[PDB]
Amino acid sequence: GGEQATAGEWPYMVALTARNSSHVFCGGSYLGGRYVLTAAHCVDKEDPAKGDVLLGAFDMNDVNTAERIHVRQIYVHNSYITASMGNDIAVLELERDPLPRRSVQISDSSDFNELTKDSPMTVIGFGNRPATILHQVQVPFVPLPECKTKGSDQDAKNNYSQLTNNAFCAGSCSGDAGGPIFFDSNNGRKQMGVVSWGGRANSPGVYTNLSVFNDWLDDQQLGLSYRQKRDLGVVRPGSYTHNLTFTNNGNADINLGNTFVFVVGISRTDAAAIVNNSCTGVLASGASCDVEFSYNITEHKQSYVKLIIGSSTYKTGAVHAYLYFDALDAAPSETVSFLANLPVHNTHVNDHPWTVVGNGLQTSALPAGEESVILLENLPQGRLKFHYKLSSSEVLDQLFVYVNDKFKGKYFNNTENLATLDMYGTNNKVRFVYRRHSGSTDDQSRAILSQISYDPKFFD
Repeated sequence: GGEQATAGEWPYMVALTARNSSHVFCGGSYLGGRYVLTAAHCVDKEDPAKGDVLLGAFDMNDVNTAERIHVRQIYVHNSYITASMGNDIAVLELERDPLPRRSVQISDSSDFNELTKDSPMTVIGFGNRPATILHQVQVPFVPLPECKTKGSDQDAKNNYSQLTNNAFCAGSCSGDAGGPIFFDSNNGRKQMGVVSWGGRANSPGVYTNLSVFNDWLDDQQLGLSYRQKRDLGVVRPGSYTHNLTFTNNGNADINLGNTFVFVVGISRTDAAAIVNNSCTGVLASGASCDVEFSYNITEHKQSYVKLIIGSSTYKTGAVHAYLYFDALDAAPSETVSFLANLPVHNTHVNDHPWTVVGNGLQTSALPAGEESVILLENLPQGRLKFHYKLSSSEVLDQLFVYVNDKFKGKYFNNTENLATLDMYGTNNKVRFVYRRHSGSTDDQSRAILSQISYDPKFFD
């Protein structure tokens, strides 16, 4: 019961696209001014200039009728880790003012409480994550305690059972990820949620609970403009500086108090400090300031330099900023030679490196509680094939494989077999992480990869 929508019914629909391209990757909504609301999982750590917005998206074969605007910055909730854990919310600051256009009204707690079991709600979208023309479909509200019991296998049941009140559920296509869900509150139409995760039976949609983010949402729209998340990718351990510019694109003063900067982790040798800060006090409409910091990365890990600046003007009390990094050393020549039959851009390793032993790449001797890491950075789409062999008396000594930061395989101690990973996607990263567990008592715990190949086709 998905009906095509009529132009004009939802002028605040937004579609997200790669810059100047006409292919929708996520949905969204217009909050007014220069701001669009979407899901964090749609945009987290992306370069904003890579993206466009189509306001009033309707027909994707006539995108002239929508207004294309470049994105200037992305703001993601400071608690967001993944869609299942919640806080799946983000705001995009557009480069310029849109043509006058109606904006969505955001739900507040009192509106949310009107919701009861089977209250109909409306979802709109093109069905991304399909339809060239916008559809709308009605769905029933499902209370969190019931939603939490959904699923028939570990993966879903675990995802559903871990839900919190930063999210809510409605009974199940049509919406895009990041897209809006509405309820007619008698106080009028309100956007209640954002499509976050989840024709399967008993698998309701999960949506970000916007009634619990009104303060964060208002803060983001005050107009402070800066690059909140920058991913540096792979970095060598060493000493660096970085500069961040803040601009007030709002109409009112924004007060900025004290400042913290630090590398996230437990290392005592990692460090960060302010080297220059012109943003203290009161930043004024149209004005800019800068924060420069030094940072020292010594532990090989995937972390981020965090900056926090307090603000009395902000209801949530502070401004967050991030510089993500994956600290690893370059694979030496022997290893690059070993992998030369792959079309890989770059190979990297941690401090307990995989190195060539005989016909195989093998984990370095590693202490309990540590891991041996190798990263294959920038492979084209296709399949990676390999043989693996793990040997440890400890059952929690295991090999974990990620493709583009998504977990894709686990391999158990004392087992050997051929495996294949599909790398969909234009540009791919494959990370091998052998974890010797905290309690592992086998000092010989190891893994070996051999027969490693790239196949550009996906069968046979």
